[PDB]
Amino acid sequence: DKTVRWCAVSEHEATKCQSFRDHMKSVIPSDGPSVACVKKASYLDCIRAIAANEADAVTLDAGLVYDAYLAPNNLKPVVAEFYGSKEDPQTFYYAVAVVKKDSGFQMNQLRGKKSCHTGLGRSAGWNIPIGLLYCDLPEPRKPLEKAVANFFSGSCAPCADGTDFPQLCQLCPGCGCSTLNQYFGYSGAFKCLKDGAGDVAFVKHSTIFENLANKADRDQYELLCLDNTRKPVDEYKDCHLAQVPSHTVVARSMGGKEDLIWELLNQAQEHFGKDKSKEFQLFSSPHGKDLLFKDSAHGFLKVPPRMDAKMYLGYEYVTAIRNLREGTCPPVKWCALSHHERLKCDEWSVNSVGKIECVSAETTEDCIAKIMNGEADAMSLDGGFVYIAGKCGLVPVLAENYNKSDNCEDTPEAGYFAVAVVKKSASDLTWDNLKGKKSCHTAVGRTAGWNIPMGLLYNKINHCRFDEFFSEGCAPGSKKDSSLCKLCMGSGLNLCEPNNKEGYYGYTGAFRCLVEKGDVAFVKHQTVPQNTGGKNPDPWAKNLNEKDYELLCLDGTRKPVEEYANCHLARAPNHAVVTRKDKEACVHKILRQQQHLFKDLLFRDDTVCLAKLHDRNTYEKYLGEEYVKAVGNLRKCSTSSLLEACTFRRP
Amino acid sequence: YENERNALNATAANKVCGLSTYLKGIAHRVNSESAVVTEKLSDLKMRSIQLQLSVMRNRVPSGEQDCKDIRTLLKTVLRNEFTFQQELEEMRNASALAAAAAGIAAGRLEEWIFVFAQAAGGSSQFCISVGTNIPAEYNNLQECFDGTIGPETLYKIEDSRVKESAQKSLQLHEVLSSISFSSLGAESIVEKGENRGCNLMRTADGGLLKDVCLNRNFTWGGGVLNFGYCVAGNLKIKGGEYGDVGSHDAVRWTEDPSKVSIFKDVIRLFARFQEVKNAVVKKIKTTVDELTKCIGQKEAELTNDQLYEEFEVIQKYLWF
Amino acid sequence: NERNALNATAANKVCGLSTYLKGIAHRVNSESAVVTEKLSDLKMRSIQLQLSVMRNRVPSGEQDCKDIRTLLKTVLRNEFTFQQELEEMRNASALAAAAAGLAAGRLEEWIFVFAQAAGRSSQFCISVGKTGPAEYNNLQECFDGTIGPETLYKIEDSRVKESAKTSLQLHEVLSSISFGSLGVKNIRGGNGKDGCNLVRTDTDGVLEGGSPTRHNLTWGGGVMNFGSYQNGSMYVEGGEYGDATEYGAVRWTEDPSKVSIFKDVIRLFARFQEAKNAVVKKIKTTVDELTKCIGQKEAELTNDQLYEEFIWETINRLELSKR
Ligand SMILES: *[C@@H]1O[C@H](CO)[C@@H](O[C@@H]2O[C@H](CO)[C@@H](O[C@H]3O[C@H](CO)[C@@H](O)[C@H](O)[C@@H]3O)[C@H](O)[C@H]2NC(C)=O)[C@H](O)[C@H]1NC(C)=O
Ligand SMILES: *[C@@H]1O[C@H](CO)[C@@H](O[C@@H]2O[C@H](CO)[C@@H](O[C@H]3O[C@H](CO)[C@@H](O)[C@H](O)[C@@H]3O)[C@H](O)[C@H]2NC(C)=O)[C@H](O)[C@H]1NC(C)=O
Ligand SMILES: *[C@@H]1O[C@H](CO)[C@@H](O[C@@H]2O[C@H](CO)[C@@H](O)[C@H](O)[C@H]2NC(C)=O)[C@H](O)[C@H]1NC(C)=O
Ligand SMILES: *[C@@H]1O[C@H](CO)[C@@H](O)[C@H](O)[C@H]1NC(C)=O
Ligand SMILES: *[C@@H]1O[C@H](CO)[C@@H](O)[C@H](O)[C@H]1NC(C)=O
Ligand SMILES: *[C@@H]1O[C@H](CO)[C@@H](O)[C@H](O)[C@H]1NC(C)=O
Ligand SMILES: *[C@@H]1O[C@H](CO)[C@@H](O)[C@H](O)[C@H]1NC(C)=O
Ligand SMILES: [Fe+3]
Repeated sequence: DKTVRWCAVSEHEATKCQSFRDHMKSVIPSDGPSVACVKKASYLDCIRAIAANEADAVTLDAGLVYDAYLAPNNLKPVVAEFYGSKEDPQTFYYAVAVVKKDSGFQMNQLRGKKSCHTGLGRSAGWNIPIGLLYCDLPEPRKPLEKAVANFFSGSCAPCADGTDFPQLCQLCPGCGCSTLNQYFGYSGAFKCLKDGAGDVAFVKHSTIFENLANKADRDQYELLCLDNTRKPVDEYKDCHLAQVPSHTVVARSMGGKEDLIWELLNQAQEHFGKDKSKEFQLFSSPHGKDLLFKDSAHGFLKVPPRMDAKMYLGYEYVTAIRNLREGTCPPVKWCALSHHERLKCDEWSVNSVGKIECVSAETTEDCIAKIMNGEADAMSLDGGFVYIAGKCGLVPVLAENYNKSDNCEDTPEAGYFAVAVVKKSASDLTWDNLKGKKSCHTAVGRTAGWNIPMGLLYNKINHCRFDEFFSEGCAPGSKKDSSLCKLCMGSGLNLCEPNNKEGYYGYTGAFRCLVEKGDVAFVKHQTVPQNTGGKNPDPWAKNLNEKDYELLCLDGTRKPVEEYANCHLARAPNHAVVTRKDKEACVHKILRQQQHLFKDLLFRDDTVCLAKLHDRNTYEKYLGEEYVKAVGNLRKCSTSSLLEACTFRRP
Repeated sequence: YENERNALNATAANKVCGLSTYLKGIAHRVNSESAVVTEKLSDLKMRSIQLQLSVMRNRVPSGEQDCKDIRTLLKTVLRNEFTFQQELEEMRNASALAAAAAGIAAGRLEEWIFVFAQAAGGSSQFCISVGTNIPAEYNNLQECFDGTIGPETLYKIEDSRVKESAQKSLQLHEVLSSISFSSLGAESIVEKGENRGCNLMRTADGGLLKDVCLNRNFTWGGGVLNFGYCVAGNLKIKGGEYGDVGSHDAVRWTEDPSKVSIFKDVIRLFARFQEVKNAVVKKIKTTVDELTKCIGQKEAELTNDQLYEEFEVIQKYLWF
Repeated sequence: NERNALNATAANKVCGLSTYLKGIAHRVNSESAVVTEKLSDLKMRSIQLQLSVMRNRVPSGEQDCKDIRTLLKTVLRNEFTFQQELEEMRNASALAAAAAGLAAGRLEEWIFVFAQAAGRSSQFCISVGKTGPAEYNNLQECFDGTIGPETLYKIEDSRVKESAKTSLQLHEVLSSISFGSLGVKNIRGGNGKDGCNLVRTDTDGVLEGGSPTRHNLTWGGGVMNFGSYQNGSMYVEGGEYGDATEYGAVRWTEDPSKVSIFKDVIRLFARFQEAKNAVVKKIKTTVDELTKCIGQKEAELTNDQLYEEFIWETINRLELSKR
């Protein structure tokens, strides 16, 4: 039905909930959502009740959100609590490692330093740092307290037994578990650093701003990043240990009332939320503090559906908790686009003799997600997907070079050219005269095929309905019920699919679309010469010649295919190999090693070699300021469920 | 870590196949052991024809060790001609059953491993491993296959090694113990700490079922490999049986193969055959021992070939 | 794409075949018990004839009773040959039994793996029409009680013993699992969303993040044949082991006699049966020669009175020669 069974861990929580139901009944109609309450002994009994279809929802902190996603519970984040304004909601906190400016040590040099922790068993002060530094700790790593004591040369971990672990109280004798201990909590951990007792403070991004009001005073502090570098305290979003969700509503992955909980909680925040009713308060109660939801909350936000607990919690948080729970301590997995790429990848796996391994996914964004969580390590991407992948935390390590060079490996290229290809016969066509005509795109989200012509179109029509602008066409990845899937050649299910199962996917595929169905194709400058003049042995291409095709110039002009240099839509960034930040060196090493040893499957078939990157090891740096700005302009018209999810963590 | 899908070690796979071909050899084993009894019986028929010739000479040793009653001697001789074949039927009835029951166990184990061996894909993902990014092939799985992995490459009951496995002097109890948890070792069963994508060994969501944990416990073999209703990630193998899987986490490899469903009947029915075989053999022994003390030395030193020529002579004489 | 399952009727017919193969052990035993009855009867008749010879009651030969001298010589030597032929027959009886056992074990493991692969939210690998999971109530040819290793049928279980008693022949039972006899209606079942991975060879099916491309997965010995990229939709076509394609339908056996595991069963059961019939014919012919020259007096004599009067006579004729 339309009732949501809410879980309460205490008697005072169960009564606030009866009040929640009663007040909801008094404002929502019969057809709409309703509340009902269930009482359980602890948070774990609540996670269990949901999994056992007894209850439906409960709000949890990140640590329990991890336990809830684990089997046999298999729960997931559905709704999130936000703090502060609606414009800038503060859904997550950043766990940071604060140090003093000029102390000259990195993350890998923490052994033998003096540490300041909020408290033993605390999230930002203990579980996250000690989780990440787990393998840097001396053996035996059990008891964990003993190992931490022998790693650092003196610590302050309040709430720890100083009788057993005296090195853990060296900076705050007794490890007092109250605010009476000057070095207790976030403020105290910062004070431990400020007073020069410790060298590093494991706190939140906010802690420095909560303890130092002057910008000049804060300037004398830096943060330790996982890449073994330092950054200013105001650069926490670029330099942190983990990104942690504050308070999350959870429900079953399958058979969980995800939409019914959202509807109920969206209606609830509108009627009894922050500054709404004097009658009932969702984030306050006389029976106690933080009952059902944190009193500090300003309301709720829907969790993007593509978002799974692992991605939601982030790689860093997950890795920290896995290390602590498991205690598990001591090649590149290449992601393949459908069975065609996988077949090639397999040959590469055996030939490289256990240097490169494979994983398959049907879409490029499914592969980016695999890289993100850890299922895969690296894959070669088109510029448009480097933007999405980069916004998801990944980094480029090698660039695809296409021009014939002496030392290809160390000679960077400005990029290829995005062109609008027409037939010489269709002389009526002009760059401006494309309204109501047939288009042929490589795929949606691609550089030459989508991002460049649709970006130049959006800057003119000032609207996102591209299916209205064109009569029909083929843009693999588009909604199967759109006019932009009507000219596709994929067999049943395979129609408008963003892989080689769809015959009009890619540079060659979009060219095939122009010849057989469409009247305009969006591809790279070298697509027409690579397929014409018999160069492509395929029946459709065998008898085609480049003399019969023209280019659409931005000034409503037409020029031959060879005259691409002065008749291109925009310069396109070369395809680059992306990876997880914490893999750069090994991917770079094995790929260079591999490159010297050994359709456009895995990489573009016109790749002469894989070239080194220097200062450009970020998506903004690689793609350039111009491309990023142009892709950013299309964010309003985005269809990517992955991009929507990645930007929920870092907009 | 949790998305971790371990593979079975080739060594563990071979040991299961090893037992499997021994079980296929139980048919030949019963046949060989049954054949000995008939040899021991043939000797009894030859020695009783030796007695009948001594009865006819009236030159039956006058052994006071009860050769005086000619009547009961010959009565038991004729009785034997019938009493033995119906007890020999009893042992063959048990031989067929043990042979079949064993065959069932063999097939159960074979299907399991063979399916795991076929669930291999070019590189990185497979169910039987060798440590490399390449799945185990027929050269690694020498006890399972006689060449390229397929249905016709598995060993048949009349095949080469099945027959030589039947003369290995290994007793059932020993071969069974070989696949126990102790005899294999936790490490040598499953390739832990490696994601080889084998869904056949995951009861949790995205394993046997794509969205949910199983409603029940699961078993490969007949209780050899056992799983809880929601086994994910790093396989926590411990020694135990289908009944020993109390948690959702639990992975249990057999410690006492006699507790395993499929082996129970093999053990039982091979024991039946042996029990009978040995009771028939003692019956022949006690009979041979009682007849021999009555055979005359002239007929005793008589060779099998001329023994049958001479029998015919007095036989045809007395008839007329 | 649709996510279907193996229907309970297909599972039940495969199980049925498996219990018939387990029955073969009992079938060879019954058939061999028939032979030893006939062979004992032959040994009875030879004593009866020997008694008639000594009592001179062998009828005025209408048939060849005049040369009992040679027709007894041959009988005492034929009695010996049949005992060696019996053992050759029994040798085959144990091999037939074992081979059938193998075939039954292989099938049992297959169906049992599908039967256990069942969870909540209408997610399963064996269906009862367009729903499931199928429980022990459905799948009664497979199980005794709730699905488990201990509820599968065993060789001495009543079901296997009673199946051995039927007049059904191997070929009939083998055909009951063919694609023709079963049909697409009886093979594919379930809702379009039962999430059964055992029946999917495409990425995230049998293997996670890959497909079994090295081998064309076959359940049974080539009963249910998969390729490398099957949806899990349970799209079925008739075909044999080599017939499965990458993007094609699952190939269900058209002719079960062509399947690996049934190959030795057909062969070894036939070997037994041929050897059985041959021995039975031989015993018949020799008994038919004997029953002619016995006489009603000696013919009526059986068991303990036979031996008693045969020894009575042998002792008498021996005292006759002694004088
Ligand atoms: C993907 O899953 C699909 C169902 O979810 C499945 O669709 C099946 O496609 C076949 C195509 O051959 C259809 O069969 C048709 O083929 C015969 C050929 O003799 C025609 O005469 C008929 O029109 C017949 O319908 C199936 O009907 C269809 N299945 C269903 C249940 O609709 C795909 O095959 C799966 N893909 C792979 C690679 O397994
Ligand atoms: C029933 O099958 C029995 C085996 O399952 C078989 O027993 C074995 O008989 C063979 C001969 O048939 C003996 O082998 C001897 O002869 C071969 C001749 O080529 C030699 O190569 C061998 O070295 C050996 O000397 C086996 O020794 C014997 N096994 C035992 C343990 O006695 C029976 O003979 C079969 N019975 C019938 C009637 O078919
Ligand atoms: C041999 O196995 C058979 C069963 O297959 C046992 O029983 C004989 O066969 C059928 C079984 O239904 C009965 O009708 C017969 O009367 C049984 N006896 C004979 C002599 O045919 C058989 O008894 C088992 N062996 C022994 C010696 O017990
Ligand atoms: C069996 O298991 C693994 C398989 O990768 C490996 O360690 C080895 O082959 C076997 N065990 C040992 C310790 O030899
Ligand atoms: C095996 O799984 C079943 C089904 O969930 C469970 O009830 C049972 O307790 C487990 N086995 C044993 C003997 O504990
Ligand atoms: C199996 O198939 C038949 C025919 O489709 C039908 O009875 C049903 O769909 C399935 N279930 C049973 C009970 O046989
Ligand atoms: C079946 O397996 C063989 C293995 O060599 C091969 O022909 C192919 O991979 C599979 N499919 C077809 C179409 O035969
Ligand atoms: Fe491109």
